[PDB]
Amino acid sequence: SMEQVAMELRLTELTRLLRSVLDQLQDKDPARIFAQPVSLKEVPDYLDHIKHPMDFATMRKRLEAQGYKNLHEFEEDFDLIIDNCMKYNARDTVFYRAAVRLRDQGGVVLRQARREVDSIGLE
Repeated sequence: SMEQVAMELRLTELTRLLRSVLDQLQDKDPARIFAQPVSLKEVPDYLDHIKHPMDFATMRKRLEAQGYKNLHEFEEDFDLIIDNCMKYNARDTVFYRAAVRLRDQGGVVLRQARREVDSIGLE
């Protein structure tokens, strides 16, 4: 149907905007601490601690499959990256501090992304 196609175009448009958002957020992680999933070979007990691991590579895979239906779903995954890290790692670590800086700088980006999604009507 034509309606289905129009909905699919909206999803494609949203995916384009979220790809831009994801690139901007990942730029705020210059150490690439959050670039890849935590390795279960190197941290064998990780899943005992963290029930829903997340990272930028995994978000990017879901994004390119157009798997984010709205900005909220995207933000949920981004918050997992930060929140998982701030639980597993202590305050005095380079990991925790990187997450704090990513959250603070990323908030700025996500603030304007929400305006753009609402404004252009992408969800």
